[PDB]
Parts: sequence; C-alpha cells; structure tokens
Amino acid sequence: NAPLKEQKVINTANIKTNSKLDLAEYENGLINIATQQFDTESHVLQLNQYIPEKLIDELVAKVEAPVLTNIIEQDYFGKNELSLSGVMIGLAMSSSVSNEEAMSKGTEVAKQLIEAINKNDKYNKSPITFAIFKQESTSSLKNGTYIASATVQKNDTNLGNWSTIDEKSYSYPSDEFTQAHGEDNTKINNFAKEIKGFNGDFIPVNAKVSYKKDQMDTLNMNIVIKYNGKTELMALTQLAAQGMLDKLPKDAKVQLQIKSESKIEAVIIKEKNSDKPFVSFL
Amino acid sequence: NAPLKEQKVINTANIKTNSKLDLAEYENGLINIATQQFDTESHVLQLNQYIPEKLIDELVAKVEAPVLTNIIEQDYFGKNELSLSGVMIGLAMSSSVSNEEAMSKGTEVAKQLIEAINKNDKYNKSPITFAIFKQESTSSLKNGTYIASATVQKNDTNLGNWSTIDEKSYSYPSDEFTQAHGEDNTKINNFAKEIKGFNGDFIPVNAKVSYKKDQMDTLNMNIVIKYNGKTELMALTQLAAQGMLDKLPKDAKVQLQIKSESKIEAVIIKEKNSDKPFVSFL
Repeated sequence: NAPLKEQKVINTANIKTNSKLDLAEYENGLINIATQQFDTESHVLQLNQYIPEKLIDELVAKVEAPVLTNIIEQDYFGKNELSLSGVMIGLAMSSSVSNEEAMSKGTEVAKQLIEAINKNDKYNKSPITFAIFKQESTSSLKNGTYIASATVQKNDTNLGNWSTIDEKSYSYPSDEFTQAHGEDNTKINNFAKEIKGFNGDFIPVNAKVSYKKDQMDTLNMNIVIKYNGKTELMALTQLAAQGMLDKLPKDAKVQLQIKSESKIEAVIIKEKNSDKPFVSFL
Repeated sequence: NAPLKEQKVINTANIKTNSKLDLAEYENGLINIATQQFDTESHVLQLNQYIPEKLIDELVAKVEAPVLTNIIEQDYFGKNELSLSGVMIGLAMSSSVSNEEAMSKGTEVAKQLIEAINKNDKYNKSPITFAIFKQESTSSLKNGTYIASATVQKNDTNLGNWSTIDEKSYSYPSDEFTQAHGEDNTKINNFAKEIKGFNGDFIPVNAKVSYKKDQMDTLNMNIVIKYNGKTELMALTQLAAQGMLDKLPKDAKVQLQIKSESKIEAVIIKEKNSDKPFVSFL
C-alpha cells in the first residue's frame, strides 16, 4: 500500500460550464507563480495539506450553478529546519464568466479559505497566495491561463490587491523584442523563412511572444494570405507545422492562425510540450 | 470566429469509474505510437475526422456501467499530394478493469469503429491503429499508459493481434543498461551521489528505466533505508527532489519510492514535464 494522491480534481463544475480542465497549465502555472514570490530553489512541495476535502466539495461540487470549478493547494516547506514557507492556491474559474466575475468570485472564495486554513492548528500562519486560473471552454483551441494573484501576509488575514501575473510580452517584429531576445528573434526569422517555400515569395509573420522567468512561454503567430483552395492551404499547414518543430522551442506553446479575406481559415497548434502540432480548419 | 476544437473529451465515464483523464499522456502517447508505425516526419495531423460525435457519445456517455471512458482520433495526412496515410485511435480504459478486460472491451469497441469509419465516404481505406490507454485511478500517483496496439491493414476490416507498445526497458544498475545508455547511467549515478549527503554513507538506488524512441521516458526508483522519524525523512525528500531537477532529464517521468520496514514511507514525483516535484507521505 503506497501513499495516495492527496490532490484530486472535480469534473462536475467543468461539465456544467463546458470548461477544459487543462491540468498541466493549472498545476504548472501555479508552480511558476511560487518561484516569482520566493527562491523556491530549496523548498519541498506537498499538496493539499490544510484545506479540508469536504470544504472543497462544498465550494466546488455542491453549487448548482458554479463559477469556481476547482481548488488546488500547493504547500512549500523550506528553512532552522524544514517547515512551511507559503501556501499557493489555484482557483479555477469557468469559461463563461468575465475576468472581473472571475475576480469577484475569487475574493469571495479566498476569504472562506483564509478562514478555514487558519482554524487548522498545524498551519504556521505562512503567507497565502491565491491565483486565478481563467478557463477556456471545451470547443476553444486556447489553453486556460493565470490572470491574477493576491496574497495574504504572514500572520495576517486580509487579502491583498489582485495583481498581474509577472509576464513580459512582445510584438514581432519590433526593435524592443530584437534587443531583448535576439537569439529567439532569429529563431522566428528562421521559422518565417521556412514558409517562404510556399515560391520564394516573402510571407510577413506577426506575433505576440510572452515570457515567464525569461524563457519563451507562448508564441501566437498570424499570417494573412490569399486563398487558393484547401489543397494549397494544406501544403502550407504542413510546411508551417514542420517549421514549428524544426525552429521553435518545444517547451513553448505555439499557435499560428492563417487568415484571409477577414476570416481565420486554419489554426496550427503545438501545445506546451507536444510531440507534434495539430491543424484545425474552419 | 476561429475554427473550433473538433476533439472534445467526455468526463462522465471518468467520474463513474474514478479514473484520471491524464490528457497529456493520452494524446502524446498516441502520437508516439504513430511515429513507430511510419515516418510521421512529413505528415499533417488533424483530429477526429471520421468518427461521428453521436457515436462516441453512444459508446462512451450513454453506457450506465462504462469501461471505455474516451475515444480520441488522430488522422495523419502525407504523400503525389497530401491525403490520408493512417488513423490512430486512443481508447481510454477504466482504472477498475484488468488489462485483459481492457483488451476485451478494446476488441468490441474497435469492430464498431472500423464499421463506422468505412461508411464515411471521405475515408480512403487507410490503415487504422487502435491503441489502449490503461487509466490509473484518481487516488493513484501513477499516470495512465499505453498497453497494447492493434492495426487494420490498408483496404481491409479485420483487426490484428494486440501488440506490445515498442518500449525497451532496463534495470539499474545493470551491465546491459550501462552499455546501452552510458551517459544516462552516469546521470543516475550522479543523482545517487546527491542523496549520499543524507553523512556521506552510500545509499543504493534501484530503478526501472524505460525508453521510447531511444530517449528516457520514465524512471522508477526505489530506496530502502532506516526510519528515523518524519523530520529526517523530510530533509531526505528535499535532497532527492532537488537532485531529480539537477541531474535527471526534465522530459522524463521520474518517481522515487522511499521504503523502510516493509512500507512505502514517501513518494517523490516529477511528472513528464513538471516545473517541480511533489512529495506524498504515507
């Protein structure tokens, strides 16, 4: 008999709201926020130590018309000898609500958790950081993402301001991006040179490129071309798909929308770590 | 209006059977099987082109006591000009059944899909490969995994033998492993040297190491030590956790069970691509 997974996810609220779990993003994004807040280097990570299961059930699974769809708890222990340093809580917010309604629900939910985490006598009054995971819906190609964090100070109970997720973003091409991340800019330039094959004619590529902890996180590219049927557009999606694998960091989320005549005609997606990109047509 | 995700996952059968989705593994594992079967290099990947949604609903969501919990369809197009080369179908099998009951259900389900995929006139009679994703349950630390594949030949309908997933496995330490993967063996040796810090005394590490397409896939390690309380075991989990990050490939699943006195006392897990490992105690 081996110790059990102490962090379980509910699927009910996701069904009711047609929201993707996106577990990888929901877990990992929260780990990233932790490393922002302190030098996580040393700490040992444990899951779900202080919030009662019945309470999570209460707040997630027993609501007829839910907005909150999950709660995950990440507890970090560091040092005179290993004890608790901070708690991170990922609150999953449904695809149907706005970012503001997500924040509103966020405040409500967090007050209740602060209250409960403090009644647990094992808890050493460490800072608590709530982060909002804004979910995308089951028919959307985009992944859910973290949109705000708020923290409670050590030995306190009042929740801080909702704060932006540390993320620097860039436009491509831009002088700013080029000086900030030359070698990556060169990679995208190389990418663009691959699709040029679709008779040597240059094809302008536009992009938003965001970074978390200085490495490329997500790369959203757009191209606008003239529609010559599906056959042509297929050949182009293969040239582009391959070029994402050959030229772009595998640990980044890459998206390419192919537009024409005020329409998105195809989208290529290589998710955070995906062995191979997939194509969807309009 | 952007094209939609055409591959949606059901959560109902997973609820009923207390089974983890493990979406990353379920998708990516199937991509890996594809690359085994052909030089996927060129091909363009599209999702869910031939199986009707209503049929998936029928086979997954309408069964009172399900064994099959999802069906995903991956369609590969390659070349005189881009058309279909092969279909890959991942069948999700519940945590409660045995591998044999999974295969049994597998055969049943596949016959029905072969029948349906052939009625779709757009389908060019390409080979179809069914693979079984054997799910772990919601309270298990292990990830679901692919356990068998069976293929239907081009222009045919009869299902082939269930076949092992191409995966070479090794024991550590062993002479075999050392000659097959020296540099990786050195990495594990380095890992072991890190936990030696827990006063310079050697600690034997045992492992199973599996590979898919020649790179380390999963690394299951065991150590058996003497129990000196939780405080000591914590310090050791931090030394080990850090050592997984410092010394072991991030694109591998790493697990370390710490045993003592015929008991698994703690388990450290760094999932396929995890920013940081987590610890569970008995």
